[PDB]
Amino acid sequence: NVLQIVRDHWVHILVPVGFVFGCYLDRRSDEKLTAFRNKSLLFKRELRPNEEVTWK
Amino acid sequence: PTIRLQEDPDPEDENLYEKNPDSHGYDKDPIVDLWNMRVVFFFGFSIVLVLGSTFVAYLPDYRMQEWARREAERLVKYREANGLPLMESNCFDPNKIQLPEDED
Amino acid sequence: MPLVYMNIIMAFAIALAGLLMYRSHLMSSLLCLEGMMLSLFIMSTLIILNTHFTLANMMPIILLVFAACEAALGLSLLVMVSNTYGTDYVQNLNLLQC
Amino acid sequence: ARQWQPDVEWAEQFGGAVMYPTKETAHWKPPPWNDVDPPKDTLV
Amino acid sequence: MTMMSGRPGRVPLQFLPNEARSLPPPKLTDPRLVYMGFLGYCSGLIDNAIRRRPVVSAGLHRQLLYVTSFVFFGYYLLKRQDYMYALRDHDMFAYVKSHPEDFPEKDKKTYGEILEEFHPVR
Amino acid sequence: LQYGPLAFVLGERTTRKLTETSKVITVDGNICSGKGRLAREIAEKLGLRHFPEAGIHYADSTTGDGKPLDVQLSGNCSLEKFYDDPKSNDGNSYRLQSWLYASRLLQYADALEHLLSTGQGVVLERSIYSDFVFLEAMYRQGFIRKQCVEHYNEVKKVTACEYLPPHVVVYVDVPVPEIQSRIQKKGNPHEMKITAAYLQDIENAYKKTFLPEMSEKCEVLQYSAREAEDAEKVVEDIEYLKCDKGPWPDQDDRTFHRLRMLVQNKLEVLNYTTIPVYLPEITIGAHQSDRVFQKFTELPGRKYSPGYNEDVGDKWIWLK
Amino acid sequence: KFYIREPPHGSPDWLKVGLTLGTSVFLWIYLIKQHKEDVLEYKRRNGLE
Amino acid sequence: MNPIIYTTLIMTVMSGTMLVMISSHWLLIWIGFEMNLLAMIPVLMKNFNPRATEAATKYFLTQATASMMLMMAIIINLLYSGQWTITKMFNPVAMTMMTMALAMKLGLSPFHFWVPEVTQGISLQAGLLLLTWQKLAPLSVLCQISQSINPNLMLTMAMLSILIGGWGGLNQTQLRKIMAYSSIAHMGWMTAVLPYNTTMTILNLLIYITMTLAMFMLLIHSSATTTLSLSHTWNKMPVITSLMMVTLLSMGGLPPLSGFMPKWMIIQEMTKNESIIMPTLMAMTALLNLYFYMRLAYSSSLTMFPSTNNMKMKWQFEHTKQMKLLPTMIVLSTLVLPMTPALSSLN
Amino acid sequence: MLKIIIPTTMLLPMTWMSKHNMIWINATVHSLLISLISLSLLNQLGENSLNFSLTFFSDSLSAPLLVLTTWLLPLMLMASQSHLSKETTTRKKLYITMLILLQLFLIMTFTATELILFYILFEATLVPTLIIITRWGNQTERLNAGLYFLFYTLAGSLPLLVALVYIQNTTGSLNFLIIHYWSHPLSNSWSNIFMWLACIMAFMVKMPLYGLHLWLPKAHVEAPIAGSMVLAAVLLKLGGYGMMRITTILNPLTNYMAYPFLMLSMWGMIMTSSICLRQTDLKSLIAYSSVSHMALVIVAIMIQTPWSFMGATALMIAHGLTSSMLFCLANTNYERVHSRTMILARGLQTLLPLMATWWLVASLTNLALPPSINLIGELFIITASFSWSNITIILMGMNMMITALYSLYMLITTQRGKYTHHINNIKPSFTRENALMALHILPLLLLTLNPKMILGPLY
Ligand SMILES: CCCCCCCCCCCCCCCCC[C@@H](O)O[C@H](CO[C@H](O)CCCCCCCCCCCCCCC)COP(=O)(O)OCC[N+](C)(C)C
Ligand SMILES: CCCCCCCCCCCCCCCCC[C@@H](O)O[C@H](CO[C@H](O)CCCCCCCCCCCCCCC)COP(=O)(O)OCC[N+](C)(C)C
Ligand SMILES: CCCCCCCCCCCCCCCCC[C@@H](O)O[C@H](CO[C@H](O)CCCCCCCCCCCCCCC)COP(=O)(O)OCC[N+](C)(C)C
Ligand SMILES: CCCCCCCC/C=C\CCCCCCCC(=O)O[C@H](COC(=O)CCCCCCC/C=C/CCCCCCCC)COP(=O)(O)OCCN
Ligand SMILES: Nc1ncnc2c1ncn2[C@@H]1O[C@H](COP(=O)(O)OP(=O)(O)O)[C@@H](O)[C@H]1O
Repeated sequence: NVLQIVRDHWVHILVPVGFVFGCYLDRRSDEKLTAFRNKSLLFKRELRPNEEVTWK
Repeated sequence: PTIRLQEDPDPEDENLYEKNPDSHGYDKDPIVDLWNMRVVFFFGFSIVLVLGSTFVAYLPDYRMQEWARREAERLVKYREANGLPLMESNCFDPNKIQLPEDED
Repeated sequence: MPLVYMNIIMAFAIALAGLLMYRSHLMSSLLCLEGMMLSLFIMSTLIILNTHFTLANMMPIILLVFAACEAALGLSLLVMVSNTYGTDYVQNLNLLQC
Repeated sequence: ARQWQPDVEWAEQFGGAVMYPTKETAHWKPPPWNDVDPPKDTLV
Repeated sequence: MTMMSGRPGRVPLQFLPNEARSLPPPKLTDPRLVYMGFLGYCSGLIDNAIRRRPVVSAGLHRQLLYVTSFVFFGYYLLKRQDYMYALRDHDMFAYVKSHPEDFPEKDKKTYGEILEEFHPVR
Repeated sequence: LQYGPLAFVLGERTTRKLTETSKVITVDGNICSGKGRLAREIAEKLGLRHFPEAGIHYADSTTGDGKPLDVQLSGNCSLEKFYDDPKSNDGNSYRLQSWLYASRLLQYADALEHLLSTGQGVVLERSIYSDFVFLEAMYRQGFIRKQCVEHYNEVKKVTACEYLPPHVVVYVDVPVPEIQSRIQKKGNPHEMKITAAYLQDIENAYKKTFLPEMSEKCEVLQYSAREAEDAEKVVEDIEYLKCDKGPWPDQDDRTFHRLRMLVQNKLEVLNYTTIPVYLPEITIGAHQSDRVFQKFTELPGRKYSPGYNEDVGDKWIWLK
Repeated sequence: KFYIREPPHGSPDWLKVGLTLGTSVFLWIYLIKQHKEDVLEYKRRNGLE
Repeated sequence: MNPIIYTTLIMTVMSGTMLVMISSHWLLIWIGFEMNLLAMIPVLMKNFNPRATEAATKYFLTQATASMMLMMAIIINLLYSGQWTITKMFNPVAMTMMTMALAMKLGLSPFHFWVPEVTQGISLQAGLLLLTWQKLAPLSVLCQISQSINPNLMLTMAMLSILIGGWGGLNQTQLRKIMAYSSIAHMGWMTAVLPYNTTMTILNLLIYITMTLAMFMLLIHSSATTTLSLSHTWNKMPVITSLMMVTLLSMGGLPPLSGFMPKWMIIQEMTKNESIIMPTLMAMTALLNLYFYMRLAYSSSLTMFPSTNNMKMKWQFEHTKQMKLLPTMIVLSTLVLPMTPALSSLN
Repeated sequence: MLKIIIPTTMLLPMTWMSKHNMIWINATVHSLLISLISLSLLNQLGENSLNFSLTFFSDSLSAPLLVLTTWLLPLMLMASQSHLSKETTTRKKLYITMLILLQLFLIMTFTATELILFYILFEATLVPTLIIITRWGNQTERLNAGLYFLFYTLAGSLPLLVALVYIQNTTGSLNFLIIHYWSHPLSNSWSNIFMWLACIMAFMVKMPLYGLHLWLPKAHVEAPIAGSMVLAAVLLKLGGYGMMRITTILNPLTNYMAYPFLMLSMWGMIMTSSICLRQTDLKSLIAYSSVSHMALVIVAIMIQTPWSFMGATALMIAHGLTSSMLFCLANTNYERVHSRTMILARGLQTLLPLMATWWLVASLTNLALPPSINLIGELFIITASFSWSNITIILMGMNMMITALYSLYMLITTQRGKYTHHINNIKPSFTRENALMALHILPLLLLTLNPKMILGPLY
């Protein structure tokens, strides 16, 4: 019973998948701009004993 | 032919109310019309307006206005406790400025 | 440069002016084109002989060869023009505008 | 109520040999439908 | 007007010199390759549309060949473009190094000791 | 391998298929003459392919399924109402004449394609060469305007110059009173309204323009009504003709290649039928054009190219 | 349904389809192999691995 | 014409162009030009008629005069330096004569007069060849001698070509003359940047060739040579008119379309040489080409013109001959702006 | 920022693969969801902008404009589906595709970090608008309108391009952050004067400045309803935003290069408000009102003060909403009676009471009734202008009067009096039209509760 309704309603996930993919690509783009992570004179900080990065 | 061309006559615009007395003005098909009305009302009035207005109303203070008020309070307290002026006309310390030596 | 070089260059200039300034007959313009080829042959031959550049003694001959091609080409076109109008007048070539 | 579309009077503006006809160019004729001009009776 | 055609040691029609192999090749998920594949897909869709075929469904093998050809050409195009830009920067750096008197390193002043004219807005 | 320049370079030629029986034959005559029977009998005796006279829906029989389409999507003209009201102010008369000329051009292209591809001869009733007689009658009876005649002449001039006229032109002669008697006899209520002036104009057009002009470049066989039934005699007369007059002997492999590249590709054949001359009789406005084109595209096998319509059972579309 | 030859019939031209798919597959395999060799040569020349 | 003879003539035209573009000797470049012209004349007359004969005669007269001037310039250069190599002309008079001969061969103003007429007199396939392949050889020669060209003369001719192309195209109802005036304007754009950067010249040439091939193929597909004939195409092939409208917008140089990329790259390059007035005038003048492209798009795709009854019959038939490279050509003519940096591969 | 761009791009295959009777529903629902997602860009920092990547960044100036664009798409879809019902499926999908492409170009335009990318998207917005106007406009004048819309823009923008590349040759960059941090004064020279003109006149044409505004009445009148909505609500602001970005390199030249534009804006604001008093076409009146409001925005940007920049931002947002609502209101009556003559259909309050209430609220926001954001922006600009020179109030106050005079005039002409007797086809308002009016008007009123969210970076 779900085959035909899926075949006529699968276009309803295109935009949510686009949103999720855009969020993923924003995170990937963030990964390329970490040259000054925990290195600014204003926010430079000693790491906690367990954390590896201040932000990601 | 006393005529210039073979043309369709301009048709009269049809009233959506004639076949659907409660027609909502969205579509000729009554079911599609009702569902178009329902999705418009739910996703505009229920989702975007109300929830979006609530979300914008409770946005965290990233503009740092309460922070600025607290900082100003601290500065005013310290400065009028010690007799210092509340503000200085010089934004930067003159000791780190190197003016040209001769003005004439 | 000697008077002969300027005489050959003047001959080329005269033939080019004759080609550019048309009269009725297309054959006269073809003759002006052939005259330009002849002047080029003479000038290049004089330069090559004067400088004793041995291997370009063949280039004027090749020049002549392609001259013939042009001539043949032009004559062919003239035939068609005549077959359309009964004359070789350049006035008849006015079906196409700018 | 329908959208306006070009009619014959509108279309004939583009049927001349040139746009913007002048007194000189009004006598210019559009080329034949096929690119073939009628033969001239230039008997030899 | 012709900048790099006469560069010494340049083979006429290689399209991809040996030294270009010293550069990291573009990733297969490069966004430029993805755009090239998108161009191939659009070419396939237009081919369906012109031939009056069902645009999205008609030639799956043909659409696949369009996409594959575009991606295949784009890979080598990107390699050559990256190599040319690397050559440009290599030559620029070498020339700056070999001409110190034309690119002098001057002592830089701080803003507290540079006099900038102030223009009021009123 | 579809025929083209590559097929011509290696192998295929046209002159090697001609077998003295190519003989494009047209069997003309006035309205209600028995030229159709004679044409079919000639085709049967000589072993040639017969082409029934091209009507309004001739093109429909060559495309999709051979079933005729609705008159609104094909033709947009009626012969019945041309007989009813030949002077209607809706332009039906010249629309019918121009559509019929286009159909006859398409049929001539099809017949020439068959002859040039297989070598087998073809038989036709009328042609693009004899269509004009109807036009002339239409003009002399006040049924069409002079502008319609000028447009028809333009289209004929740019179309008929590209083809070879028939080898054999057969004319069936029946006098006008006999034609009227046969028409009354047939029983068609619409054809009974044909006046004697119309038939006489058709007869005059034939005998004063068509046959004299065909005799200059072809061989013409005229036959009376009584001697028209003797198909054996007609075939014997055809078999003893010397085709030494027209351009057909003056054709070689290259002109045949050009002609065969033209006769296929029906769009190129029909190119000049829709030239932008804006006569009210044939001009159709943008709104009606759009509506009728959409209605045509909604037909069961016309949305896509022939092998790509899955609503008429086409399969493996994703792999084509 | 249709009246005449209609060169594309119910069965598609399998030789042409096979050639098209084979060309696509060959190009893809060649591109993958070329990228692998390019990466290996770049790492060897620049001493990464 | 016999198909084998036609193939031989086409390959001879191509061989003349290749001879021009692979030779280091001036005589061989001249021979390549002669061979190209000799094989080119019959291609223009393939469809015999008085108009084709007149077009071929005008073309041959123009190209033969240009060839005479070119050989004269070669001989003068040899006289003032015993050199046959195509590097840099040693005599300024010889350089001026060579520049004028190459401009006459290309059809740059004021030697543009022959380009519309010839293009009107030949078929659409001959026009495609004439407006795409015939530009390669003179432009390659100009690229090889770019350092020697006098900028004032070349820039004057380029600006005149752009202006005259726009103004002449404004007046045209025939599509072949429109394409010819478009070609003249684009040639002016190409030759304007030649003294500064030959890579930009090559990029503009490639982009213009792609768009011109797309337009000529679309015009052959919808066998229209006039505006009114093209106004019928919406009622038979709407997709063709839509693609033509997009390609016309690209030819006008509007962003984000590909046709914007050459001008954008040229103006920018000129600004690296302290040239602002000429790029500003060049763009403001290319507005005219955009105007008459827009007028053609109005008549062809953005509105619907009246049609004819017999068009119904054309609804029943498909196109017999299919163009393999038309889809790739359209896509390249429109959607390649994001790949602009790839132009570095052209130097 | 891709979390906004990619769903907008996904709108295209979604509408091209939807069922014939589902295109409007799907497009409306998903554009509304995209607007909800874009609403998260309103969280701004103060000190500096949100720099997502090298290519895209968001500011307190960009974010309200982005939200307005994403919100305007569903309203345009709602307003378009009535008069496009008879259209074929493919042409309806093409219309929706034009709208989606326009939104995509505008969204990328408002967030581009680099001025050449901004310019390219700024020009790219032209093509969908031109196609919409010249393909789906109703009258024969649309073609001419399209030409006017095109060559006015390009004749302004082509010099800007030249200036831009020239700048990158001397500065070395066109990144807006670098441009702002490394900004240097412009000397008093002819070359600097012409570079200033090349940098300014494109945005001047887009506003449009009085005297360069003739394209706007044509283009807005002849366009279909969605075209008019996007042209007035968002496209005009492309000028203002552009100016607010480019004046950072034009000091101190703007101190005297701005006098002719200020004079043109003030006098032509008076002129266009006065033109509104004698107008027979209802859409033309709305177009000229837009011209007057944009003249006030030009004054605000030219005087270069924090109060003027804040007022210009607020007025841009408020005018976008109000002008879109007014165009939709006029289109309802046009679809009723198929004429744009204002005096043809009268006394409509008797026949359509709720639509009369919508008309009244739109007219109130048009004349800047407190405490609407229209008056917030107008008052901020007027106070800044008074500081610039005290005589400006004379013109500003005059404008205010004339504005009210024509606003209520429109209201009195179409709603009051007696109904026209022979017009008997005025059907009751559809739920779609009432919902469209509400979705215009309610966000405008809610913005009063949180004005800072539209006050811009200078807040
Ligand atoms: C029709 C029937 C009529 C009769 C019935 C009437 C019933 C009563 C109606 C009247 C109600 C009056 C309410 C008055 C407002 C009271 C509440 C108000 O003050 O809330 C504000 C909050 O308002 C919001 O901040 C602003 C709402 C913004 C709405 C945006 C809508 C979403 C966008 C939609 C698209 C827009 C496109 C264009 C955008 C530019 C206050 O914010 P603030 O005092 O600071 O907050 C302090 C405490 N916080 C911080 C914890 C919250
Ligand atoms: C519309 C977009 C442009 C389309 C262009 C047509 C695309 C099809 C072309 C087919 C590609 C094959 C051509 C080259 C293959 C091997 C030959 C190679 O060895 O040639 C080299 C040359 O390499 C080629 O030039 C590379 C061609 C790549 C062109 C792409 C640039 C397009 C600009 C950016 C737009 C994005 C296009 C998207 C692609 C689909 C030799 O260099 P060299 O002999 O020393 O240069 C001679 C000229 N000089 C000396 C005067 C400089
Ligand atoms: C329909 C609306 C369209 C938009 C209108 C845009 C308006 C743009 C107008 C530009 C405003 C000022 C431009 C330049 C500033 C000063 C201009 C000049 O008149 O001032 C004097 C300039 O002196 C002379 O007057 C020279 C200018 C006279 C020659 C120009 C022709 C002006 C005639 C009007 C033409 C119409 C222009 C608009 C065409 C549409 C000042 O003398 P001086 O301080 O020593 O020189 C200053 C310049 N320096 C510093 C570089 C040396
Ligand atoms: C809707 C209609 C809008 C019309 C807009 C037209 C005005 C646009 C402004 C001028 C356009 C071209 C300006 C070029 C870009 C400036 C970049 C620059 O700085 O170059 C100048 C050069 O400036 C110029 O050459 C520009 C001169 C003008 C050339 C074209 C004249 C066109 C008519 C001039 C007046 C019209 C312009 C204003 C019109 C206002 C709008 C109506 C300096 O460069 P250098 O050569 O290196 O000199 C450095 C040492 N001083
Ligand atoms: N070109 C034409 N124009 C107008 N009417 C035509 C044309 N051709 C045929 N007709 C009509 O079609 C009918 C059948 O044609 P006809 O050959 O005379 O009869 P049949 O073939 O059945 O013996 C006749 O009424 C004839 O008038």
